[PDB]
Amino acid sequence: ANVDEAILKRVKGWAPYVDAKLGFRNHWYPVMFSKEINEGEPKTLKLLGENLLVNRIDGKLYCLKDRCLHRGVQLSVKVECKTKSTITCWYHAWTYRWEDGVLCDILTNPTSAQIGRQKLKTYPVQEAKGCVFIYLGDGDPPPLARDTPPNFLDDDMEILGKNQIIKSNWRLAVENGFDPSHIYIHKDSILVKDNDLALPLGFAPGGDRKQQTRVVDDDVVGRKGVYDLIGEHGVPVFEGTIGGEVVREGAYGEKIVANDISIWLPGVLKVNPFPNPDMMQFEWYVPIDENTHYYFQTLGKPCANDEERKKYEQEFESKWKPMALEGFNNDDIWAREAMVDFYADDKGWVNEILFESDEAIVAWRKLASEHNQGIQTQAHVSG
Amino acid sequence: ANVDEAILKRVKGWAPYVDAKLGFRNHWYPVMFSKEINEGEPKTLKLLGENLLVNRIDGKLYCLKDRCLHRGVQLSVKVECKTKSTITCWYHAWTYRWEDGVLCDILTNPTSAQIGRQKLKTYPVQEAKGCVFIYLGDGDPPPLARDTPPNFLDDDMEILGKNQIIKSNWRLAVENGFDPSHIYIHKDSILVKDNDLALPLGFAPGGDRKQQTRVVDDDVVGRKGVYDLIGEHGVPVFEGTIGGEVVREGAYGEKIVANDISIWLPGVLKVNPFPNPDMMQFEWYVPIDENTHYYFQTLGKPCANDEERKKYEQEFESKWKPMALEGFNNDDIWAREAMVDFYADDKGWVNEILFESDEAIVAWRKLASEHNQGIQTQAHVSG
Amino acid sequence: ANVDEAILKRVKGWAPYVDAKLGFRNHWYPVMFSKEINEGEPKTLKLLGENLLVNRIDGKLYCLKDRCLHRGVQLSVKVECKTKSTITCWYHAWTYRWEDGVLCDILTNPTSAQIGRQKLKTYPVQEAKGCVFIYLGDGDPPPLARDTPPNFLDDDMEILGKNQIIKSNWRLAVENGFDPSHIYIHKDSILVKDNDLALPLGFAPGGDRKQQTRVVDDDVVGRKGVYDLIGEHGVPVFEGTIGGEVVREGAYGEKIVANDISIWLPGVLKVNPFPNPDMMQFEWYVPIDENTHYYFQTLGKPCANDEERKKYEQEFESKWKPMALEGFNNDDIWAREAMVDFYADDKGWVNEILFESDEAIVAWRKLASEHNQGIQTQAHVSG
Ligand SMILES: Nc1ccccc1-c1cccc(O)c1O
Ligand SMILES: Nc1ccccc1-c1cccc(O)c1O
Ligand SMILES: OO[C@]12CC=CC=C1c1ccccc1N2
Ligand code: FES
Ligand code: FES
Ligand code: FES
Ligand SMILES: [Fe+3]
Ligand SMILES: [Fe+3]
Ligand SMILES: [Mg+2]
Repeated sequence: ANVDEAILKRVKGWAPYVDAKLGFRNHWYPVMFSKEINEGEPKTLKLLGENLLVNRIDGKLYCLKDRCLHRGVQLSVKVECKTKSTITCWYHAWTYRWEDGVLCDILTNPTSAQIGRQKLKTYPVQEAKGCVFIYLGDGDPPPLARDTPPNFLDDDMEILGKNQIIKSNWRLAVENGFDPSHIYIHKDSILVKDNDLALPLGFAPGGDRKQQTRVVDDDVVGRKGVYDLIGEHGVPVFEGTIGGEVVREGAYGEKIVANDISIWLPGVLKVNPFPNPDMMQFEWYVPIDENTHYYFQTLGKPCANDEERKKYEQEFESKWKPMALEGFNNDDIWAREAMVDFYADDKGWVNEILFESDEAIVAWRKLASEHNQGIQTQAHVSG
Repeated sequence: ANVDEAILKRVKGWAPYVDAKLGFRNHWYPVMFSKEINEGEPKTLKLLGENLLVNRIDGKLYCLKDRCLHRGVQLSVKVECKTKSTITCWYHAWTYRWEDGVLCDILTNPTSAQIGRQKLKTYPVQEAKGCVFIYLGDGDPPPLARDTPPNFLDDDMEILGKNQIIKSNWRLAVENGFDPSHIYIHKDSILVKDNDLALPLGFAPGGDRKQQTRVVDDDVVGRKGVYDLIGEHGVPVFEGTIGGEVVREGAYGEKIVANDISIWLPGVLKVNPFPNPDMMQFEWYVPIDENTHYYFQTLGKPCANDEERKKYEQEFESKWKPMALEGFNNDDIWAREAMVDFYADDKGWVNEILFESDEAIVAWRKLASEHNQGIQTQAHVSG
Repeated sequence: ANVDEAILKRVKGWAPYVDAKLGFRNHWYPVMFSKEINEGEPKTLKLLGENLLVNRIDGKLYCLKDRCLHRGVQLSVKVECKTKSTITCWYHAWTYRWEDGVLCDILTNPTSAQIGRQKLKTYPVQEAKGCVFIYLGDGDPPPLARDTPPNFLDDDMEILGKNQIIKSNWRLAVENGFDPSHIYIHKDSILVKDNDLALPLGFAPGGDRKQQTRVVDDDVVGRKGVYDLIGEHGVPVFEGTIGGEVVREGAYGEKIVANDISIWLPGVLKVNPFPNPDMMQFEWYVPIDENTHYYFQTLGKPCANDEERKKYEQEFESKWKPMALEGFNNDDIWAREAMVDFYADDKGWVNEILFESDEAIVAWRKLASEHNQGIQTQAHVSG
């Protein structure tokens, strides 16, 4: 639907994924943090190419499509919430219910036959771990848990994060994240030196192709992901060589991190432990449009008591956010951006030359092609 | 010619109008005020996607296409008017007559076989009511009166206004203008308060459909337009309700305005009376390109003599311009801009959901579709 | 390939030239000066649409395509030259030899089957007269002399130059350069006045179409060019008329310049003498992309010894660069830019109306169409 049929034919083994330029419909996605949206103060945003309005009403979140049924203007241009339960289009005063999208009133024509007989599209919203998730799909939504990595929703897991808009397609973000050899870019990181991480330059793989990854299609709440097991049989590269001469060494720190690395639909990486042995990193690459994503970073630490919680809050702000979420991950941002040109025309998917450590990436592409819950197209974006 | 055939065959009610992205060829359009162009001071502008040069020579206006026949440069990059009767291309000095566009000389080669054997496109130009009209069309022009709203050319009707370039397709401007229910956007206008206007929110129509409008396809000078009769038999709305509760009230002033609204080919709106009961508004939405229009506003007031004309002028500069043409219509500007996205891919025309107040707009689309004097295409712009 | 057949079929005689939007493959092009590329300090540039990296290693220049075979990033985003012989991609550390482009190492997996089995595209590079030439082509290069104008490579010819990026297609630049009537744009030039150059407004051509130019294909190094001979038997215009009336005069002067004007593949103009009787100007219009070129300007002066070289350089910096290469040729830059719109949709090639002195340009279009060594296409750029 999205990509020239010529290219799609050439990537048969994961063509649904190459097509999913705008992301995967019928999944939950994080778009902002709970505390960024107050009572009665609506926010606009674009998710999988659709402009959305989110409002907090009696503590509860609601999401309407930010496009009037009449002449297709964004309501956010001028928000007129004249009652608690409604929003009034600034243009001809079509008035919709936040709860169900129902065109309940037209102030400029009380007697109109459209009234009660049209519905602005709505999307479920759920708040969890101080994160706002929207189900960008059709019908009654599945549990949040299906579209979140293992442990994100654990009772004791405290979640702190950061969100920004990055100018690359979401998939370039995903693949960079789940790429075992890309850790080469992080070799001069501030986190690596100052927090004494053990970090190889990469891995010389071992075993058959089936031992590189473990596909998880078999989760009890219905998660779909791929674990990267290149470390299992692989030999870490700590002395990098050219013509058999050593020209670069990995970092020989004492702290062991990134034991498990996994990628889950709809596109969320989990690295454990990271950036410290007492934490995990959960990060989403959410489609905004074909060129843009929210980089939705979260750090998780199990906490029992408030003093634990408040201590973590403080470590997050003084160490982890600036030294890890920025320090470390800023290189991931540049790397994503640097792939834009080669994949901009959709030709990159066929002219790329992969090598052994990309097995993980390929397993993700296959996984994503088979278990996605729909492909967002221009038809979803338009009408 | 301009819009995907797939889109056109799904707007069979008014397909030529949806195709008329660059506007309609073979009509007169206003592009500036007489006073804005002095003797021997050529001005460049773009009309229906064509770059034009206008000049005033011995008080009379002339118009040439601003594109040399030779290497297609705009003459206006460096205007060389070396005799009153001619313009000389800065590049290789092909020299053309203003009056007929004939290539009469070439300074770089006076023996060229091209001399007297080529002609640069000219367009008729005529001034009326201190407005400059160009006949962007072919062959002999009709009277100007055909393409102007009734009373605009009355001998006592004094015209003053303002012109600006607005980034929306000309049709978005037109429909907004002739939209009985968009009046809602003006409810907190300073004009409405300080000039004490009887402006409602909107209307509940009365009776037949054919009855909401009056099509004028039968005007003696060949005018073609639609009058809005929504509230000849239709009840106007002053108290806007949601779930029975009044949430908004219209305008409570003593002056009755906008008793007759009409839209005329090629795209000019008459609002009578407005913004005061002794005035009319005549405003054009002139296609510059696919994305842009001149918003050529005028106010007309009958004046007996130049004394009453001075008073009107004072009242215009001091009151009506800042309060009406800016204050009031500034809202019309950002409303047009708000429809751009939805209509940009030509998909807005199939995906819009209209209601009863838009009976007027649909009649216009059909009027325009039947009675236009031609569709401007890229073929006219280029070749 | 690059241009629609609807157009190419209407320019028989020079359709390959019209197709050569990105320029001609399998020629040498100047891109920068020797002084600008230092030992161990690579630079990126785009030539014929392709991003390239140039390095100086043991004084010798090398050129690699600036696009990793792996995920198609530019290496130049973050240059890692870890030995004198190699460059290492910053992303996953694929390591390429400069000399032959072979993938000789990968620091992230030194056991990859990819090693020794892949080759990054290289191009030959060669320096002459302080200028850096890249052979943007396949296989083994011809001598550089084929792609330089005559006398440029002469033992005694001191070359001093200037280079900048200009926003027009390269062909618009060439055509303006070699256009015998374009001199009209130089009539108010400070160089013409202050150096008292004899400069007609143009030439009334002298007799036979077949003899306004001389094609050269027999040259000892296989150079391919056209000489403009309009001035051989042409009558100069010093008194330009409109309706018999003298409206502009040419520039009388002692100094006879530009009696020898030639254009050469791949796109280099020689004007001799210029801007003084004992100098000449060689200038290239080097395609960067469809919209953009390097305007690579040089002045040549036979210098017998160092006193001559040093006083030439004094003259260049104080006089010839600001008055000639900047003052005079600034008008050529605007002339090129003014033709962009007409040729941008490829329709200018069919809609242009030529006159007698354009014979020179047509001779060049046919020469170029006959003797170029390949058309650069999008598939050379991408894959
Ligand atoms: N993928 C990783 C492998 C080893 C160590 C750290 C990471 C990692 C963690 C968070 C974000 C990233 O982009 C990473 O590469
Ligand atoms: N082509 C020329 C003809 C007469 C005088 C000067 C020139 C000339 C020399 C160098 C660069 C240019 O653009 C010129 O027009
Ligand atoms: O949008 O504004 C106009 C156009 C310009 C001035 C005043 C207008 C007006 C008044 C009453 C009904 C519809 C209307 N359209
Ligand atoms: S555009 Fe929202 S009511 Fe008309
Ligand atoms: S472009 Fe106008 S005379 Fe050549
Ligand atoms: S993109 Fe260069 S080594 Fe991977
Ligand atoms: Fe990373
Ligand atoms: Fe020139
Ligand atoms: Mg002189």
